[PDB]
This record gives sequence, structure tokens and C-alpha cells, in this order.
Amino acid sequence: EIVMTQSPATLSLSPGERATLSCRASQGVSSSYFSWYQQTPGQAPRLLISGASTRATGIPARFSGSGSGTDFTLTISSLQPEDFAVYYCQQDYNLPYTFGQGTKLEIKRTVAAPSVFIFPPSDEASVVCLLNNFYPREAKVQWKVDNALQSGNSQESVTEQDSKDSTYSLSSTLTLSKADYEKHKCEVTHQGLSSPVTK
Amino acid sequence: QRTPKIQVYSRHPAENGKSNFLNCYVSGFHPSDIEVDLLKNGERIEKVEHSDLSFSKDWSFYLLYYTEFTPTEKDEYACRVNHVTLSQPKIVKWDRDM
Amino acid sequence: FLPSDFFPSI
Amino acid sequence: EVQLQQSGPELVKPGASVKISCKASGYTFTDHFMNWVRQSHGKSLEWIGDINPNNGGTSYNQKFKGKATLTVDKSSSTAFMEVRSLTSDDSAVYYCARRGYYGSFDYWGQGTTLTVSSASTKGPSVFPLAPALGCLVKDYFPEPVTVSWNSGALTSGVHTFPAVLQSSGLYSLSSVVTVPSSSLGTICNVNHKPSNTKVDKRVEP
Amino acid sequence: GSHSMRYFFTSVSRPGRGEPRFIAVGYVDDTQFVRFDSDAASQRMEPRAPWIEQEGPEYWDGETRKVKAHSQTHRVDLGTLRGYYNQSEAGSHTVQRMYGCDVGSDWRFLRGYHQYAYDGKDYIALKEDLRSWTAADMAAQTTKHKWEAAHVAEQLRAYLEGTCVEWLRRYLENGKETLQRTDAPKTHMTHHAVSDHEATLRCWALSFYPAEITLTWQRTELVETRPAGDGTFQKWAAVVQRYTCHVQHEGLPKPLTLRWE
Repeated sequence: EIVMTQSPATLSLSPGERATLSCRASQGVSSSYFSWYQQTPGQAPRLLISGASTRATGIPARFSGSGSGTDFTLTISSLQPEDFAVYYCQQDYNLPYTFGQGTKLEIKRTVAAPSVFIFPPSDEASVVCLLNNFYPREAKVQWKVDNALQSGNSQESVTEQDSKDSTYSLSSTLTLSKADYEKHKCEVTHQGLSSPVTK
Repeated sequence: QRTPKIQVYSRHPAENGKSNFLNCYVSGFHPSDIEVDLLKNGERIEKVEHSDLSFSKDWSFYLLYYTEFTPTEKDEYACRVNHVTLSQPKIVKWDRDM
Repeated sequence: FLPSDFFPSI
Repeated sequence: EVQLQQSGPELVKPGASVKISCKASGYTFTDHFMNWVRQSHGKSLEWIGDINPNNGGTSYNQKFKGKATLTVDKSSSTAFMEVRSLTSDDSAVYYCARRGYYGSFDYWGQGTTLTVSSASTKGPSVFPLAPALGCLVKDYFPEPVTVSWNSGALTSGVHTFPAVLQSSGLYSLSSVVTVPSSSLGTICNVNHKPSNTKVDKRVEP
Repeated sequence: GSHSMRYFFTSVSRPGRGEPRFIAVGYVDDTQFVRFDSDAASQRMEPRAPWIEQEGPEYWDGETRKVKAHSQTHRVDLGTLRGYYNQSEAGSHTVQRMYGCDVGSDWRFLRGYHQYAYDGKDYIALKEDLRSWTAADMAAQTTKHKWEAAHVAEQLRAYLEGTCVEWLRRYLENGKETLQRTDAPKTHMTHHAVSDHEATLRCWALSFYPAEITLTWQRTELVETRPAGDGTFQKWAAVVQRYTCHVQHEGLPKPLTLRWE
């Protein structure tokens, strides 16, 4: 089974720049049976480049492909708003036909520090530590219980990148029991901030 | 696993004193792993060239081993071929009318 | 003149 | 125009079998092989198998030998895939991708979401928060839940986080909208089709 | 007359020695003009005829890349065929592929062919109609399904009827003074005694081109047409006066009849 490996996993670029995506095949593949696919989150994949270089019907001229043997490359001339999605490579050259792990294109902006907002449990629940409009996505929400680190106790959820400000939002919900919570008396580590915030 | 067929012959008509080419045409064997040596009175001739590896319609390979030699009176030449289909290597002597 | 690399694997 | 119309989503119990249909139009159905691809949540694509629409000949990925079966019907130009002995690991999105005449997957269907779970239908539990406000939905099933604010009159800063599957097998999302500091004196619109409940509440400290 | 261009490929896998031994030869009629060996030092396609050396470096560059792609496919084929039949990873195996195109007296396309073998047995072959594959067993039926998916027979059909024939005409033209010049067989007879009452007359045919020739004693024992080593061919037929040596060759306007004297 020919394994396809893409590099990197995520690529942060700005609208108007070039984008060079790589796909390494574990075995030699005929360029006539290598393809590129774009998939926008929520939709279905779409063929961009067939035959390692041939442009599919309807694909804009800013998409160009090349490569041979075990090294193939997808090039985007100018990154446009739609051209910020997940891109896959595949081979239909040897059974079973395999795909790559994918590569997400992220809008590059500026290191915006998060706005942490602590929310105690409700009543009618857990504690929610919301970070709002932070870039990059790389944020560390470490929870504290009486000055002690916590691991495997928080359910997190990240939204998509804002289609206007290129920012993210995270809802780290530290799940706990109503009895154990009343027996004890977050710490954000984002690049924007310089000190783990806590409240 | 088909055994090879051996033909030992000279390119030009045999004539004592005149230089010629001793050929050993091995054909009809499978697999392609084969060993061929041209012999002069039992001595293994070292300056031996062979053709490129090709096969027939029945997928059996064939090769042409050759070297330049000068036939003389009382000088026996032969071809020693070895193959997986042979427990003992086969020797085919050269006849000037063959 | 060899053909193109349109033959896939077996 | 080549159009691949697939079937709708399906929520089934473990050990059952489902059958997805793929309607082809806009081209000669017998001129192209039809493939099937599965994509799990947060995962990449995996080729399941293909089928020759002329004689029904099939080839399968070794992993799906005994899990999925491909059939076609040249009359209605429809390709079928039956997935048997369904487990929680079979829950994913399934596509039918047409094979190009000389290679590649030139056209894809819209997809068919499959969910394999023992649960039937749960009901949301709105827990409001107020120190930005919050409308935390908890322990619902299945997807999805539409969470609006002020009936749409407050969409600036509406960060509705995607649902997360809990250890109990239920989902939970949280809709949060930001309000200014001069907003001490300034309603959630959760909706769930199987729950038949539209829990509208308020947020006040 | 009629002509043909044929290509022969052989890839022998060697367990524990990395890349399989890939050897390729090309033919125009009974004349080899190109060769390739994965164990050679040049690592590129090499001429084997004088007339083919009239092609610039752009020809030899593309032919070198195309023959290396053929080895890359046969390398994956050996690995896949090992899994199709579930064979040991420490055993050696052989894949052979051959294809080519023929032209008639008008130098237009006449027939094409393509065959593939594994361990000396027929695996898959293209039918004469150039649109369907003949599969030997279930493993080959999987391959036939794989090739019918990407319409490989349609792409190979376009090569045999177009590119293969056009370059065959160019090879015949550039090799005019050798490929289109027949060589008549130089004939001589030999006499030997093998029994107390019966003898053996051997009719020799030497230094002729093309290789096809018919020797019969019609109103016996004959060997295979062997190469002389200089581009010509040899053959003889023996028998132990109602039948004479009837030699028939394209280089002879009238057949040759010889008797012992």
C-alpha cells in the first residue's frame, strides 16, 4: 500500500501570497495517477489537479501542480478567500487507492491576545473558561484546583477562523461533580499574553 | 522450469588458422538466471561477451555468448551452461559441421 | 519510442 | 452537468445494516466507474471500493472486505453501497466519487452522514450564564441544535461553538455573544427537531 | 514489405538486494536497436544499432526517463503480485511484458499486441481488437478490472496506432540502408555417412536477413534460426533424390533448389 504523506499539517499564509504544498509518496507513483483535492469544511471534496499537473474543469488558472516519482507539489498563484481550506493528495496507481492526511490553509493575521472570561457554574453544570478573538489558535487552557495542575478534565471546543478578523474562540469547560467542586477552594498560555491569566 | 537449448557454432565457415567467432546460443530456458562459459580444451575462456536478455513468444529467454577464436587442428572447443533445471552442468562440444 | 507512463500497477 | 445525488443522513443502532444510494445524471453512466469513499470526523479520506456499472464487477479495499458491498442499477443509473454489521466506528460521512475516464475522482456527491449509536433521542438542558452572556446546551441527541440570540437581532460576536460528544454519548454546545461594558441595562433561541422544544431564556446576574 | 517495432521487458526480483533486475530491449523487425540494464553504469538508454545514433540528446533523454518509469511500475507489480498470490518475501520472481505494432506494405497500421507474464506463465494480454483484456486467473481478473477503470486499453490503443507506427516509419527511414536491404542466404551443401546404408545431407543457409526462412525436403531435422553475431542469421536442415533442398527467402527473387554434386 502506497502511503501519501503531506507536509505541513497546517499552513498559515496571507491573502495574495503563493502556497506550495508537498505530498510525499512511500513508493514510486506514475504522475498520470496522482491527484489533488480541495475540501471546504462542510462541503464535499473537489478535484483540482489531475495527472499531477492537468487542471480540472472549472478550476481557476491560479492552481498549478507538478512533481514526479515520490515528490509532488501543489502551487496556488495568489491565495484568494476561497483558497483557504483543506487540500488532499491521492494515488489511484496501486490498490488500495490511498489519500493523504490533508493540509489546512489558515489566514495569517497578527498575534491577538485572548480575552479570557471566567464563568462559574449555573443553576436550574460546570465552569467555562472562554477565550475570545485570539490568534494564533495555539492556546493552552490549564485548569487549577487549589494551586495544582489538572489533566483530562476539560472538554474544549474551537470555532472556525473568523471570516473577517481571522481569529478563533475556545470554550474550555472544566467538567466536575457537584460534590467534588464544593470540596476545593484556568491558566491561559497564549502567545499574545505574557503571563498565565487566572480568575 | 524449462531446460535451455544449446547450439555451439562458428559465425564464419570453419578454417584452420583463420580467426573466427565461437558462438554459444542458449535459448528456451526459464528463469533468466543462467551461467554460460566457453571452453577451449577444458580451459575457461575469460574474454567472453554475451548479448542482451530477451525472450520469445513462449516467454522463454535466450542469450548469445561469443568470443573471437582461431580454430586449429586438434583443438576442442565447448560450451558449459548451468541452470536451476540442471543438477549437473551441461557441456556441448563444437562440431565444424553443426 | 517508448509510450507514455499511462500504465498503472497490477 | 454531472450531478451525483446521494441519500439522506441515517441514525442506526449497532449491529444493523444501512444502504446508501447514489443517483448519477448528466453523463453516460456506463462510461465511468463509480467509487465510494468514507471520511470520519476530523479524519482524512479512505477509498472503500469501486464498481463497474456495465457488469457489476467490483473491487474492494482489504479493510472493507465484509463491511461494505457495492451494487449498481443501469436502469435508474444508481449506485448502491450496503454497510453491514454497523458499529460506532462506522459512523462517518460517505461519498460516491465518479472515476475519470483515464483516472482520478472527477466528480463527488454531496455526501451521506451515517451515525451508529444506541441512543434514540434526548432533550437539551439550557444553563444560562451571566457575570458576555451565555446559553449552554447540555445532553442532547442527535445533531443538530440551532442556537440564535434575540431572534437574530444580535449577531455581532455570536460565537456558537461546535458540539462536542460527551462520554455519555450525548452532545453539548454553547452559544456565546459579547455585549459592551455599557450594557448593564440592554433571548436564547435553541431549537432541536426531535426534542420538539425551543428553550428560550434570559441571562441576568 | 511489412515491418514491426517490438519492446521486451524483464524485471527479476531479488530478495534482500533492493531494486529488481530490470532489462529492456527494443526491436525493429529482427534488429535490436536499444537496450537498458538497471545494473549498468550509464543508467540511461543505450543504442544498439548504427542508424538509431542519428537522434539527438533530446531523444535519448526522454527514452531514458520512460524506460525508468517502466521499471518503477514493474517494481510495484512484483510487490503486488506477491500479495495477490500470497508468496514468500524471500523468494525470487519474474515479470515479463511485451508489446508492439506492425505495419503493412503501405506502412499503415496493421495489428498491435501487448502481453504480460509472471514466473513464465501467461497473466494478462490485450486482445487483437485492442479494446479488451484476456485474464488468466482471478488475480489477473482483478488487474483487468483495475485497467478497465482508467481505460488503459484506450490509451494503449492510441499509442500503437499513432505514436508507435509514426516512429516505426522514422526508424525505417533513418535505417534505410540496413532495415530495408534484404540479405540473400549464401548456400552450400554438406554430405556425411551415418549408417551402413543411409547417409545424411545437410543444407546450409547462412548470413541472411530477415530471420524468416523455410527449408524443407518435400515431394527430416532442422534447428532454430540462430544469430551469426553480425546482424545476419543462420539455419540448416538435414535429412537421412525424390526431394531436394528447397530454400525460400525474401531476399531471393526465385527459390533456390540445390542437390549434392
